[PDB]
Amino acid sequence: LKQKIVIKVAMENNCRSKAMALVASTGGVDSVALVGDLRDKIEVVGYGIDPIKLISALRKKVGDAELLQVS
Amino acid sequence: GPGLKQKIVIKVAMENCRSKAMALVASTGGVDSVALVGDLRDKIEVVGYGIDPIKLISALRKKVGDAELLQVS
Amino acid sequence: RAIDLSRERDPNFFDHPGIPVPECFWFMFKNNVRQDAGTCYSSWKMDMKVGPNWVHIKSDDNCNLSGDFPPGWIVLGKKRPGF
Repeated sequence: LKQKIVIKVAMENNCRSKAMALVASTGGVDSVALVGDLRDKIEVVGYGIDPIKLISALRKKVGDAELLQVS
Repeated sequence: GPGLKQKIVIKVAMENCRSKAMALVASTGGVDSVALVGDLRDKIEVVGYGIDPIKLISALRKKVGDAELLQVS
Repeated sequence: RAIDLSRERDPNFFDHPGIPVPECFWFMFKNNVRQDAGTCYSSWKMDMKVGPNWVHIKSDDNCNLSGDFPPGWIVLGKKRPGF
């Protein structure tokens, strides 16, 4: 069951690269992409990804983070 | 690819090492997106601006495992 | 063993959202045996490692690919479904 998760993150390229590396390091992730006109959203695609743990980790290490999409 | 962005594809020896390679590439300045692709899911495709592919190869080799540049477009 | 792109499974690809969607699928063979496959743009060009060599591959408007491939190797293209 292939998943797509879109997360909006507070990026206050420091926070962006840090956010991207964190997500990319997560188990089950096949792809990560920085999107939005403000380049403040990350699209993650993979299998077996836990979005709750991912949000918790972004909030702890990068900044506030919100789930926009899970499909 | 057409436009301002570069696409590069790198094969990495990955057996832990998968997440490490992805994280390293994703942390690189100028990166917009990174994906694991290919029939054997052993190639990382990176899109962005101001990325030096040869420096990326050297960094993957130092930190992760052998790495080979396979496409620039 | 012959090549038949109408029966090849699609590549494992990712349409990066920050760049236009590439119009073509490419397939690389050695002795008519599939080695890998991916996406590429039409009416464009790329440098690709094909066996031992770096090969400059040009694509036309119909996803036909041309290049100086090493002996035994070829890269062939076709249009993706919506293109």
